[PDB]
Amino acid sequence: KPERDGLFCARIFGPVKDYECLCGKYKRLKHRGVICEKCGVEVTQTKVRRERMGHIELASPTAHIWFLKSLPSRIGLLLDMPLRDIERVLYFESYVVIEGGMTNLERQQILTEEQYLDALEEFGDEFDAKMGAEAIQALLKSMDLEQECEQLREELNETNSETKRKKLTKRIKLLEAFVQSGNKPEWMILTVLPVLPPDLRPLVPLDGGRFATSDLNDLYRRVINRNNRLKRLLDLAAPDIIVRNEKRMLQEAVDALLDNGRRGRAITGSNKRPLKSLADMIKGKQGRFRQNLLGKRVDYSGRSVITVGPYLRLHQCGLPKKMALELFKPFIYGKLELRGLATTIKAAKKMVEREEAVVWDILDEVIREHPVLLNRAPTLHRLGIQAFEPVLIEGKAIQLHPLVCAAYNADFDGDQMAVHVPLTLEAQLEARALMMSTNN
Amino acid sequence: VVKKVNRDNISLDLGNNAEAVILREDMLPRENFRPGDRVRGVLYSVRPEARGAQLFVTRSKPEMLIELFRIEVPEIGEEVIEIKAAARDPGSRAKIAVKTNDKRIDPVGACVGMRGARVQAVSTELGGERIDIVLWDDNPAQFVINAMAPADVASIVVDEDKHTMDIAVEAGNLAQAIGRNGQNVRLASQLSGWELNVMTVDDLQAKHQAEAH
Amino acid sequence: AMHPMLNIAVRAARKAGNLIAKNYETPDAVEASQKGSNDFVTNVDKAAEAVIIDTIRKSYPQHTIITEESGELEGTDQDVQWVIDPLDGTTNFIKRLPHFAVSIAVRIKGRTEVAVVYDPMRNELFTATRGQGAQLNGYRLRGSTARDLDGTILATGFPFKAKQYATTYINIVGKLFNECADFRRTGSAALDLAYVAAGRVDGFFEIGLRPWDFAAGELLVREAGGIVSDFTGGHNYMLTGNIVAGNPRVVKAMLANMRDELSDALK
Amino acid sequence: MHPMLNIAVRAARKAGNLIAKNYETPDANDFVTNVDKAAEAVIIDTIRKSYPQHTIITEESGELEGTDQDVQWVIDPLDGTTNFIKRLPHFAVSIAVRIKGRTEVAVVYDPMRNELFTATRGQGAQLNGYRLRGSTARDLDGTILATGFPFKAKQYATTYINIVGKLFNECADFRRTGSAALDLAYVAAGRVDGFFEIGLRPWDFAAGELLVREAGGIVSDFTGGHNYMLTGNIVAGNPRVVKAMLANMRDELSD
Amino acid sequence: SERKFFPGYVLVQMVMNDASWHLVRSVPRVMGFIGGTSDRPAPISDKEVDAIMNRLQQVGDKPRPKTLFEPGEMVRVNDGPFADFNGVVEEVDYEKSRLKVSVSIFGRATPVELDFSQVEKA
Amino acid sequence: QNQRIRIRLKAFDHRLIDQATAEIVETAKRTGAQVRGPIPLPTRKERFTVLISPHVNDQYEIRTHLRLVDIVEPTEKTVDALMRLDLAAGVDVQISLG
RNA sequence: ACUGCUCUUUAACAAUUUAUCAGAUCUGUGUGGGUGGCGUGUGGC
DNA sequence: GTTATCCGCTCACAATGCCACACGCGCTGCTCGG
Ligand SMILES: [Mg+2]
Ligand SMILES: [Mg+2]
Ligand SMILES: [Mg+2]
Ligand SMILES: [Zn+2]
Repeated sequence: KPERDGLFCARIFGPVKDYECLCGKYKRLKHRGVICEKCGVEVTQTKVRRERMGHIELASPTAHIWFLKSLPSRIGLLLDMPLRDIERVLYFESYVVIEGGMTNLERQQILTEEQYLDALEEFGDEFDAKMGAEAIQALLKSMDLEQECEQLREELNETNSETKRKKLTKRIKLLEAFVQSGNKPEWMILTVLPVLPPDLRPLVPLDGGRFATSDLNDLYRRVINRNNRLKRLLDLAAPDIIVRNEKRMLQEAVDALLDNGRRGRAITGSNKRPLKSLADMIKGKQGRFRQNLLGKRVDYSGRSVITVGPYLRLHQCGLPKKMALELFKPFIYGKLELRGLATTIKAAKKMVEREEAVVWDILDEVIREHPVLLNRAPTLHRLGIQAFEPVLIEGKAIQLHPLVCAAYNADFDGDQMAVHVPLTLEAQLEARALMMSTNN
Repeated sequence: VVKKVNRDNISLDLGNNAEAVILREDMLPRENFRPGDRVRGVLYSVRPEARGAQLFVTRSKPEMLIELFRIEVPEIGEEVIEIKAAARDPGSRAKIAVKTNDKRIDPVGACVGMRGARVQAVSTELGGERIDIVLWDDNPAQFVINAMAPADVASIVVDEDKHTMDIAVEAGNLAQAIGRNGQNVRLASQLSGWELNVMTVDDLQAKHQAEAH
Repeated sequence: AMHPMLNIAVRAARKAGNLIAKNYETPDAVEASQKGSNDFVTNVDKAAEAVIIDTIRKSYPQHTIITEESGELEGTDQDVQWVIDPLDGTTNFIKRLPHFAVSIAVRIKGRTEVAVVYDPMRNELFTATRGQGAQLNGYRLRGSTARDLDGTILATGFPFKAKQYATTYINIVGKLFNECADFRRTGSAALDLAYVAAGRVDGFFEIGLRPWDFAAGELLVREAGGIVSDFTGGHNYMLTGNIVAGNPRVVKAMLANMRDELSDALK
Repeated sequence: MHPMLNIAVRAARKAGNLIAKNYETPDANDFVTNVDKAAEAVIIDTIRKSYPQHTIITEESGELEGTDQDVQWVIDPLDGTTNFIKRLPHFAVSIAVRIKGRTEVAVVYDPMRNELFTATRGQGAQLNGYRLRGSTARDLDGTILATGFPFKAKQYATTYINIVGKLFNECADFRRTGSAALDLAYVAAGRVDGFFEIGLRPWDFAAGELLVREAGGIVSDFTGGHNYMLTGNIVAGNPRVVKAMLANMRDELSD
Repeated sequence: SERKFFPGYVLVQMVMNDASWHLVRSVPRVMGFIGGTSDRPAPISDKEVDAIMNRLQQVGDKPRPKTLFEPGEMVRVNDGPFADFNGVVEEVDYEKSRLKVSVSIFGRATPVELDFSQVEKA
Repeated sequence: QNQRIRIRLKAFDHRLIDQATAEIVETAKRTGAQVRGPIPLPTRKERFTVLISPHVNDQYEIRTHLRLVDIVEPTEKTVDALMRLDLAAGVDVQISLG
């Protein structure tokens, strides 16, 4: 069961069993919407656990690893501060004076230990040298956007050479784009970290209780553990250097969660390999873009090995009885329901399971003109996918005309080919009109 | 304890899965409830054969106050102070008239308790209900005189065939004697069960003798 | 489970609301007296405030309390505050208009942690605790999922205490009536905030509200998906008393629309 | 006055029961109109069984006649529909029975709070056994205005805004629960001092206007005339505040 | 049960010399120092020193039961006489440690003195 | 099980207190619990007050009659019948187990 | 050994200012509900 | 000297598609436990 107020808690995200309370009190659709009181979960569709998100009230502000280490660093250009010093002040190994008080300290100047403590001796107030993430947050929130924007604007028509003018026009472009949009620079430093919906990082089980811990849960556990420990330390009188190092560690963990790339690695236990961060779930050949969004796996198709079959006409193509009977199954169910040969859908499933002597006539009927798509594994150019009319054959091979197999750049060395069935009427007619072999 | 509230009823639990229902008329019109509260009432109806819920508890029917006094008043429950009758107006105002067999008993000084403690406790348990303890006499005229307390009537004209009683208060006390919605009167007309009449104590009610002199 | 201080607060609010309902059905027992502009304050306010203070001190004899009447009763501790309004919309309870509520919220280190409002006439109980959300009689609260200023309903309040902004205010409303569908006006800030968090109205805004008239509702609308702000997008609304609240889209649209109509005194 | 009112009350009872029943299917623009039609239809059944001679007048069905065209039934099965669309519980059913070119029977029933106001011409308007004695205000000092923004008459938008601006400069505060019929019932029962709205319709205020007039109040148009029946421009309340409101609102009108 | 003021850290009273620096770092399993820039440590200030010293004194004087209960939270009962009841902690106590708890006994709520061992979750 | 279920009883009334203590020991006997002495401790005065509209320039004194019941054999019937049979208001029932 | 010596006949009350004439419903259980994520390697084309 | 200029220094960031198969997937001494 999801531990209460945890990375899968039902109270925060949603009920596990469909339309059923966690504690087990409510169990019927008669209560769609109410929350229980033994465990306090809103009894609705389990699907919602795919949607609801969580948040973590970070015990202290922390930088966002993207806007810090994505050349050119957004914060750097937004503050006219070299990235090295910004990194040295984020990770608690420097200081930064803000507001530039009576002392001869500039609002952007940094400090190390001895300079900081010496100025502290020389100035007990009017001199605020803060260090760490929240220091940068205050530095941002104190900065006036359009003021410095128009300052650099009036300044750019004054100076030379064009290298300074180039960097400065880049910066004023950044500031203008910023103030134009509704964004506010202090948002660039996270204060409340949103945690992905649970279902999208599912703890997948094994045959027993060896649940495969998806690395996202590992990173989140690390971060929330740092946060809890840091809050507990903040409550116990806060030994200064201790809390300093702890905020540094928490910053590191959050950076690793947003991106395991920079700042070393965050390797899992005894498995010498980095953990899939959030960015690692988006970039690359396995990121959602090139893996699920741009090209997505199709449920309504099949593949086989291609023989020659040199008898079929130029638009026809062989098709094994097994593959057609597996593909066109819904069409077969529809035809059986039409002729009434099986009143219920489950009866039709049974009939297809037994392959009565009528199902073959039905199948032969349902594809008499229904086109089909054949595809080669490397689809270099447009002809890599063509449309044919299937003809039922035996065996398991996929016959195809020799001419188009010279077009597919397809030999018969065992090269495999994938099949696809356009199911909507638009797609059928489209394949017949556009990608049928007698067109290309 | 309760489980669920509706616009027409609420569902109660009595432990050991003992489930009851309370209808809308059984409840006070303004008694706010919430899953978890420990409500009390009187088990007025049962249906050991109904297709659904079977135990019926109420708080509005007049026997509720009888039972409340019975659990409060140690005199009652041993019938040393027999509860004669009681009329109600749910949650708003309920008059009650009792008798007593013992002579040294002060029903006004006992059933009320000490400086208004017993009847006050019953009221605050009932959820803000005005209560009027009064002595039951065995004469309908004097009884209804007692009923509209606080009041004072100097022209009691009874007619037993018509079930009518002209019981008219002193001129000026009317706004208090009748009371809002005629509650003090509405309950009286129910306590004795007679179609009363409270108009005028010193004029235009004695047509015969009045117009005579 | 249930947040502890939330349980104490909801019990206290329940008792106060029962007393309120008791005083309601008697248009005789109310003995009010005028204190501000076009509004009275009744003895019922004092009675309910007394009940709330006593019930709180029963299980918390040291917490600081805040109220429109008693100002700030500084308990022996000063990090746990209880902002209380024993009545929101006393004007309505004067005329016995059955739309009002009791409001109780708890501030920890300045941050509101638990909050409840209670409408005894419909027996509605808006609870809300930080990091766990807001509930209406046992149902979650997500606020209106509207995505623009079209077809929306806008709850508001007229500044009967600061009528100078009225003209400006009027213009604002006028401008808003160009786009939104209809307005709502109940004379009860807490219930307006609740309805916003309830998804009953798709946005609320008011000029010059009292601190203890939103400190309970603001956590409701927060944990019900909505956001709150001043009329310039900042967080100073707790001091100016100038509030806008609702789901992020409608709040952004309202702020964009009002950026011009507003006056510099408010910003 | 007894049988007509009893029939109308039973009709409003059935309507409110069905409305509250259907109020428990949470969903997040059409099914509201569906349950509207259903309540209207069961109302129609109540009209057909008891007194099949009278004629019905609804915002939805227009006017459906029988034989007795002298008895019109003006039944709005829902006022402030948008509230029920948004689950905001402020809505009621408004039954009216006009006889001889004049309203005679009026009922407004909120099923949520169970508010059942009845009204017969002459003998007055009761509520649950109580008599609505209007408002006690003699002017626009500290008063409340059951104000209604014309979300269907956007042509008079700016005029109405200037009017309510002058008012709020003079008056104290407004209220708007988005239910014309209930607004009229409330200003009738002294719960809000004065009322005024722009561009209304007969099926909306048909009962509320009588509820108000029977409560020691008046109902008129923005020019003191009596064409507010169809011009949709209504101001109502006890005569003192209505006079005090018209005297301020006349000089910025357009009709 | 044993807790720590702050885990992962250890406190020493060393001095500042590179030899002693290594001697601290040349031990079986430690990360670097915790302070100023690496290779130039910084001392935990004397104020924090006496603060943690007072904390240590307080925890060494009085072994005290933590994991307390907060006034106004519902809780079950594991008591013998009152098994499988549940009530709200009406008033908490520490030295007496007996949890004044309101619970439904003979109808109306009643306060009881159910001791810590007879208190369930929260 | 464990023994000391000790019931204190503040009160401002007299006859209902005798009735309550009597029915309490009655229930204890209907259970079998070794009911200890009710032991009516010495009555305690209390100067009360009237926090309402006062006089012009009264529940002022009262006598709290106390009861000290004890149940030290709480089997099922004791707590069952006790939580079943409610007791009238006006009396305080602060009990202890320890 | 050396305070103690009748006090005089069981409770001492709350409800309370327009308005009244007391003024449709106790039916179910038809129906469904009741291996995989990643990494790596290997090959193939 | 300084101000702008430029050139080597270091780091981020990409590596065809499919298919199939295989294998594996923390731990560990501290902590909860009798
Ligand atoms: Mg090949
Ligand atoms: Mg207030
Ligand atoms: Mg309508
Ligand atoms: Zn549950």
